[PDB]
Amino acid sequence: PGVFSFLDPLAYEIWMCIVFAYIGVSVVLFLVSRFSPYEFGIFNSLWFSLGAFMQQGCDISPRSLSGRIVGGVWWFFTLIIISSYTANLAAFLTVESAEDLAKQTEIAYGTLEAG
Amino acid sequence: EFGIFNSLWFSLGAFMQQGCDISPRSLSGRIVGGVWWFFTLIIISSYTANLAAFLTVERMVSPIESAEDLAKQTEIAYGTLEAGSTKEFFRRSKIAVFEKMWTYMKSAEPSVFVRTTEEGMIRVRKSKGKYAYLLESTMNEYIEQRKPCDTMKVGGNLDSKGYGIATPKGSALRGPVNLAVLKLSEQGVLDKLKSKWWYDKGSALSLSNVAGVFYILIGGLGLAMLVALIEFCYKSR
Amino acid sequence: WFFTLIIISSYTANLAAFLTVERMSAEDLAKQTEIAYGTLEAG
Amino acid sequence: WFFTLIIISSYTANLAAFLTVERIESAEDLAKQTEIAYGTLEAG
Amino acid sequence: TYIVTTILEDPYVMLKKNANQFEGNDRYEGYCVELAAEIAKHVGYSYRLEIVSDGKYGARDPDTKAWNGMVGELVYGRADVAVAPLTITLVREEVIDFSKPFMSLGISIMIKKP
Amino acid sequence: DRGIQMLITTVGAFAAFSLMTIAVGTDYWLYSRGVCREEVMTHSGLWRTCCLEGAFRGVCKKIDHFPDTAEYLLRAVRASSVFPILSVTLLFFGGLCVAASEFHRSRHSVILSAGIFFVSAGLSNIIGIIVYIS
Repeated sequence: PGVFSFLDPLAYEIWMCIVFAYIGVSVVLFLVSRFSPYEFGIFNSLWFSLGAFMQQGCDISPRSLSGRIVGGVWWFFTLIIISSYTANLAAFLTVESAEDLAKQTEIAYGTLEAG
Repeated sequence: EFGIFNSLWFSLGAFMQQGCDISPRSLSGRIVGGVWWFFTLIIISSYTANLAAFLTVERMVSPIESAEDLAKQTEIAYGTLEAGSTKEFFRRSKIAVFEKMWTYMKSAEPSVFVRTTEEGMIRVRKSKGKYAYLLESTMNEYIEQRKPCDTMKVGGNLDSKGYGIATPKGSALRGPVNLAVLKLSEQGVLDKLKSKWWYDKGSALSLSNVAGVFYILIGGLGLAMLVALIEFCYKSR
Repeated sequence: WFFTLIIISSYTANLAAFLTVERMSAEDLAKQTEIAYGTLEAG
Repeated sequence: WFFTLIIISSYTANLAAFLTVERIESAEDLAKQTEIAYGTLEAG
Repeated sequence: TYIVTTILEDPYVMLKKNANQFEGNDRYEGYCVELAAEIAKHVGYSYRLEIVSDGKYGARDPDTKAWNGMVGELVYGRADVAVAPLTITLVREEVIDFSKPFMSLGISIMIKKP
Repeated sequence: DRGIQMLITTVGAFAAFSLMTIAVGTDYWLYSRGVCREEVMTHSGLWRTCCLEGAFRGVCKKIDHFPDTAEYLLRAVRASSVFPILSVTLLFFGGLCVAASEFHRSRHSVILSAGIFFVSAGLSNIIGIIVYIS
């Protein structure tokens, strides 16, 4: 077993890039929402992006064309990643020789002396 | 509140199951949202379920390790060299697996057999995993040790035998050749020749699986920044 | 909400099993009885 | 929320494994397994 | 001079790179070439490496009962020795004599490694 | 706290540019077993892969990126390393605007363009990482 085995379905690289994408999405959503004609602060954007990625929603939503493009793609990225995690975990929960031991040399092999 | 812009936004939000700022209130509007919600539930569940089947049967595939167990058990069209000891071994076999293999090989069309070892080697290399040239372990090992090293020996040896120096029956060279082979074997000559001509020749989903959805997200972020600048110039003019 | 959560999960799980399963003789004819087998008469 | 997302995906993933896995024919089937014990009549 | 039948097979017997510059038994290289040289040295005879014409190792056609390839070349008298990777088999031992094996092997499966 | 706020921007803009321009120049991106010329532990980068031990330790060669337009475009992008280079170029332009903000306070667009450049540089850095991993 493993303590943090719940991260096994997705590789460590995917988890790192999800964090980077979440930081980038929040900064861009804060930027386009602030300098636009028509409460998306920097902190509100991080709360919205964390809720949007985790399928829990938020009390406030984007209202501008440029802001809604950021929310739309972030939602789509969320659906593919969350579905990928569930599908790969289901495969994991559903489902080796002497030649293997002879071919390698990392595991030391010996004999009896004077035999 | 349900203009053309918000209707597109509400529909997209409902399909991604991320909720929306407003919900339809009229009976006519709530019917459209109701079937769209049901449509989203069936499609997204279908996508997740099909991906699970896609990544299970991809696992649980199994290599072969002497698939001869079920012989070809598939389109790995296994063949042999024509007029060789291997073909004769399969023809005269009485072991269940080998008899099954022979009955398949003799009747299979087109002929699984080949005319030369090079022909079988190229047949496996150009069948892209569709041919298997049951051949002698020595040749198999020599080939697998040379480029284009895209071929590999699977499992153990089906039997044990050896090459001999032949002579016509009743030949006077029979005795001297036997003694010569014993001398060459005891002096390490055969070992050196073998070593010279054979040895001296010499899981989690990856980012590549979901790399497309990262390009879309960054491409979407860049487009939104360009759109924002356009509205800035349009509003300020 | 609890009824919805279990039912939606059941639908997705059973559909995954449904799609996975299909992705994966003379004695046989004699043992069964669902298929009828015959010959030519006076042959 | 994170505890919620991981657990529910675990429920769906494990239930799919439960429903799929669950789904004799020969001499080998008995010889090959060891969960079912098979015997004969004595002095027969 | 004895005629030693052989077959083209890497790396037992091979045509040397630019074999045109050479002629006769010296046109080839490989394990069996050096083995034939060493056997000839020990036995004390001269030999010419003739490649089998059929390009087949050897088999008795069940219909005609004719041996083809190297075994046929040996039985009918056209060759005096065979120094190819010729497997020792019961059917062949009934019609030609074999020395002690000079190499071990078995039937094996080859699959595209890709 | 505008004075401290501008101090953070000036310190960060130089720090971001220094960190990214060092990564592109250095060859310690990946620790993988390869051959510089027997397979031995090697440390690679965006341009050269170099052995960590062995007789040829310290001497190394240029990465051969090239040995279905999907693999052609990805390898051409990865070979040229334009995305990691673009992030450094964007950071350099973003750093220039921050410095010129004090020297020209009449226009307010100088410090907003700097904020846009750093965000664009960070986005290009994410793409360069994904292309490198792929």
